[PDB]
Amino acid sequence: VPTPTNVTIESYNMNPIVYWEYQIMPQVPVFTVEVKNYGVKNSEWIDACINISHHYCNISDHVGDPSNSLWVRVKARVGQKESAYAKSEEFAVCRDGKIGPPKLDIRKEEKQIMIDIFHPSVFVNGDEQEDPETTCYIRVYNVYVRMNGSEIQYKILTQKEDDCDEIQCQLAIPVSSLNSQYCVSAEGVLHVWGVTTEKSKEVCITIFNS
Amino acid sequence: PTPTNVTIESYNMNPIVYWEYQIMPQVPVFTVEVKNYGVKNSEWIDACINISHHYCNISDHVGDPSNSLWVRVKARVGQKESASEEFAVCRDGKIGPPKLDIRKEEKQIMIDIFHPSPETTCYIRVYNVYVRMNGSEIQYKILTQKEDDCDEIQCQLAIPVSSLNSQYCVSAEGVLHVWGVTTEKSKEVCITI
Amino acid sequence: SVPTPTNVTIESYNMNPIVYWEYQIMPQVPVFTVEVKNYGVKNSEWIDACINISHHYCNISDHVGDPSNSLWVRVKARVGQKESAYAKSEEFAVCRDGKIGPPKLDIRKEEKQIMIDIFHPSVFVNGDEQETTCYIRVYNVYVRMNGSEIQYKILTQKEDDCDEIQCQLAIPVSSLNSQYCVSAEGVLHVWGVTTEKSKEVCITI
Amino acid sequence: MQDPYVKEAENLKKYFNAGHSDVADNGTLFLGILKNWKEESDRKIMQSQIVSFYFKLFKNFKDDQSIQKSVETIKEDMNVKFFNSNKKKRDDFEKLTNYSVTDLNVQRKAIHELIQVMAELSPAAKT
Amino acid sequence: MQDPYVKEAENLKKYFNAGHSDVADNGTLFLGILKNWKEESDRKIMQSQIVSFYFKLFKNFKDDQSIQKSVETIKEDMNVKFFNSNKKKRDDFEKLTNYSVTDLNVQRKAIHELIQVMAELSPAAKT
Repeated sequence: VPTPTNVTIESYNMNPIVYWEYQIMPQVPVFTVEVKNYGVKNSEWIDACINISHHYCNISDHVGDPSNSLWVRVKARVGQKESAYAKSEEFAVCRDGKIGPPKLDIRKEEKQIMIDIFHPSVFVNGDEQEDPETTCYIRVYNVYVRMNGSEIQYKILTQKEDDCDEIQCQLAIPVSSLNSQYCVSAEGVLHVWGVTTEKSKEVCITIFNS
Repeated sequence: PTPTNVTIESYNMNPIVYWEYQIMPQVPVFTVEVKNYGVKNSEWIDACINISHHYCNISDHVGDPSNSLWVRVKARVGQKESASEEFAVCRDGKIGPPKLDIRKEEKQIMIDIFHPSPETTCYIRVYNVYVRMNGSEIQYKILTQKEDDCDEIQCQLAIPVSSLNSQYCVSAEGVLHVWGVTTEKSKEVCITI
Repeated sequence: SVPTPTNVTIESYNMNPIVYWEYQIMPQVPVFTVEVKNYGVKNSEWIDACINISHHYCNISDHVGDPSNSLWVRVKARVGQKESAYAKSEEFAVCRDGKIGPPKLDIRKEEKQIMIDIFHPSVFVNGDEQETTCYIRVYNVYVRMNGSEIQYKILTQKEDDCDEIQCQLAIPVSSLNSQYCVSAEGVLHVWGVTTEKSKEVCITI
Repeated sequence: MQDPYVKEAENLKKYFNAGHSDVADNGTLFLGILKNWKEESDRKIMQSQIVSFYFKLFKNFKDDQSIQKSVETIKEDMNVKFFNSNKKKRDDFEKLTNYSVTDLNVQRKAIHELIQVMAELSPAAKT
Repeated sequence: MQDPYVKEAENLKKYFNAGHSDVADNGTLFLGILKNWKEESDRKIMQSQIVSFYFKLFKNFKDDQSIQKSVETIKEDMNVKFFNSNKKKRDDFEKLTNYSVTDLNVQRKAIHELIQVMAELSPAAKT
């Protein structure tokens, strides 16, 4: 029978879904998507979704180390006749996906505003997997702070630095340039490819002192 | 009638022609033509022809970013068309700031200054790295040329972990050759030691 | 036998080897020249240790680099103006092939324990300012008391009793008997050559 | 911040068409083995063979002008990361990697320095 | 008494005729280089290439019977000293040393695992 078209993997918060088109056939066809991920013992592919009727497939249980490229292929069957496979390009979760923003918290302590950057949902978990032994973690957080009418970034090493921990990150700031409405937003940057997480929505605060 | 208040504008080396025009029941089109000094003969060049909007990205008419150009524009209503501060793209105005990065290696903060994104004089000669902390802005000169910290991509500048401070803040501007035009000063990028 | 030196032989003690060679007697007094070449030569040239000498020995101490790096020395003669072919020593390796002086022992007392100080042999104990895998690995401390001997190994490396200068080895005041007698030999890294066993520095009765 | 070399690594990756299904077949050369070792010394007794390998590879490709800029770029970064920017280290390493194991004199010279060599490749630690 | 291997090392030494004046000519292959590095990690980034070399050498000499007992004997001791009697280590090492840098598929597979290989080259703090 005909061949699937425009195969595409996509990921968010680490769980990719294979997508593919198909022309409308007389009888409703089924599909089978198979995943093969680099570092295969031999050369066998894996059936992710066997003879499915839809046009998508959540391959979460084929995403090993989120840095190890995988290729998925799909086919159809109808009449009883199957077709040739459709090949996705090499996908790499960590290089090719996107991760939700971190969760920011601003507040106050005498002469300093405190900022809490809770690591994106995915990472904070107490691993079961569904971040030991994977270079796919956040290395630097970019805390931006907008005040009066000026802006300053703030690197933060989640590793070589003891502000962060398995849960959050800290960043104190001096009550600067007299007047307030400090506005905080932050993005995460990943190891190896250096892909940014989503930049959180601005969570401001206002100060009045003398 | 005729287009009004024509204006070219450029940022990070790519100018767009802008012009007004009176409203009327009819939608007219426009044609912007660029002529840049050092023309073989004397022909103009069509940048955007029969366009409906009021702007024009002439990027492919910007030869040497120092060689003056003049652009002209007109309209067409149905079938009724209508009848030196040198300022170099590279020489004048402002090209954005470089790209700063800060980190750490025992006892020394490292600063990378990626140059703003052959054989011309229009390059960065000295990068002005400013470093702020507790109570002291403190500059640094970097000579992209007579110095082997810089290379075709970046520049370096280590710093000793100074005066028991906490937050250090780096910012930097590029200084152009010949004319000495500064690039845009980057937004600060602090750290926390 | 004719005009070439015979039975060449290097020999060393406390790290300073001397080349020795025979030669037939004859009405004329000949001179000799001993040349040393030691492994890890920049190019291929030999070195003159003693030139036009009349005797039958040569202290090559200033050709002994790292005491573990094999060297070969050759010697010849000159009779008036008639030199001869060279005589070749076999590959010599100071550390493998030499012999060394004993360590320096010190016994004493502390409450229920005799303390023993084994100062590494003179050669090693220097500081490297004046004239290598070649070091002491295990010191064999023998301790004699009443009529019974007992030895003790001791690893100068994997052990923090030794240091660039000495070594330590406490002992419990054993079998009702005093008059302990200590002696000690060193053993070397790679060839396992013992140093000279020091003379006894007994203690008490 | 993207590391300069990934760009060039991926670039090369296209050139060799390593980004394609099949490549996934038959275990992994480095990646996994390098994963069984976390003690730095060991990581180094393996990374060494891995760098000498990429070193042969890029060598047998210096004729290929099309990927040169990529291959030099990767190389400097490997120097900066593995040889810790230590010019000697690189140079010593290099020397060792180029020794005709068949040059009849090179095998004598080496058979000579064996004992001395083997008297020191046993992890040592005292200072 | 001398470590079991020195005997066999000197034995080999005769076979190759490495104890003759000439061998002393032209610097030293290993010995000196290995002397410029005392930090164990580095000592290992070099000793690795030195063991792989003796490894090729003894390989191109297994076809010979006269020195076999010596060559196996030296080898075990090298295993016990360098690979710290760790059967895996040896086996991983071995694998890495035998990869056809020309097997057209081996070079793709490796160009694939490059970026990943480079992202663990440097030493870590949290492993």
